[PDB]
Amino acid sequence: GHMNVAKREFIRGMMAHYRASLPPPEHSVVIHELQKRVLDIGMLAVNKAHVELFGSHVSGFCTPHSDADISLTYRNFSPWLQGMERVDEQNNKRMTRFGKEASAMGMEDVRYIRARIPVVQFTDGVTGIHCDVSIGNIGGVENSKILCAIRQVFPDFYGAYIHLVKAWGKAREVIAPERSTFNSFTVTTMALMVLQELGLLPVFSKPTGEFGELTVADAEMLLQEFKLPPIYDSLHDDDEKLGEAVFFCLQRFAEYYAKYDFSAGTVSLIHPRRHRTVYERVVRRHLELLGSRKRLEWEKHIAEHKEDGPLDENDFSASMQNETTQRPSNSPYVVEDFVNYVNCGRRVQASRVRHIQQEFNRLREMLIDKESELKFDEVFRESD
Ligand SMILES: O=c1ccn([C@@H]2O[C@H](COP(=O)(O)OP(=O)(O)OP(=O)(O)O)[C@@H](O)[C@H]2O)c(=O)[nH]1
Repeated sequence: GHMNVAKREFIRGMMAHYRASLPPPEHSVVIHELQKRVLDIGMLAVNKAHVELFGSHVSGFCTPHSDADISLTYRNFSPWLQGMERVDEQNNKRMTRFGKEASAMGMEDVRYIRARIPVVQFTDGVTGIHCDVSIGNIGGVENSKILCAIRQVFPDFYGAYIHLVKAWGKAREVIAPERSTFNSFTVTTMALMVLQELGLLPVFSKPTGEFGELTVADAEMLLQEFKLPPIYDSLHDDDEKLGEAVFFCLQRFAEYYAKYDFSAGTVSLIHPRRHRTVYERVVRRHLELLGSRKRLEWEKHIAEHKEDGPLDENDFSASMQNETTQRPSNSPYVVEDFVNYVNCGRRVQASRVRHIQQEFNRLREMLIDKESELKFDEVFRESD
């Protein structure tokens, strides 16, 4: 009798889902030990092995089950050489030995994937966590650190919001990279852009990177100073109150992307709503800078390894083409990675747009229009 309580229960259920997903107290020790295990494998396969984690276990937007992204570097590694045939060949020799050593040390389901960009995938033989190892994923490491810094501002606020977006995204196949929809990183970035638009995160409008990209120190510096509205100071000890703030943000998120004009606009944390064509210009500038430095490093390698010379213009051209095809401004979605201007949304196929748009429609309808009918198990119902 005017006694509907759907919204209250939905907020309660969603904050409980968040709380249930959080890694236990000792999880940082678990992940640290995982890093050491992988380093042990690394030290067998390559000289001066160095292992960096990235992805959600670094950002902190994770569950204890979240997979692990790992970046392997070595003596005289250069981020600028990947693409050069001879060095790609060498990186394959490193990953081939890495895969064998990982099997020997007791990693399960080890799969070495031979390619110009080689990767080794496996299930950790201690935790069961799925691991992805690649050489010198410098962008990955850097953007994960920025995301970590963002979360640090108010971990449970940003944490719950992102968690629920992802949980929804996965259930509804909006986050399904193998089905040609979004990956988690791309939707995370999207969700954060809404927070920026709401004044709940600063805009990173001053990238100072050598190639015009946003750096970790750029981000940390802005966030150090950033203030949330004063009300947020009373939300740290009560999930009913905090859940009202996260609920409002989820509403805004759903509505934002059910309505966002992607024909004109991109998603960016550096410049929210920046036009596709301006992103194009930024990309073109970025690629000139990248190309100059790339060629310079290719020459430096050849000077030290003459039998790999002379510089192969065809291969160098192909490498630059690969940089270009990573940053298209005309794909169904353009979601900008702030550390390298890569379009991380580029793989989403035109035929998938309907499903993505429809799921955002459904989410908006449920969170806003049919608020009185809210049921957590319905909103986050697994697709099919
Ligand atoms: O398009 C991409 C995808 C991924 N990445 C880089 O790889 C990392 C992992 O990419 P994921 O999409 O797995 O991000 P995640 O760890 O936040 O997702 P969950 O596993 O929790 O579902 C990200 O943190 C980013 O550094 C990109 O740079 N671009």
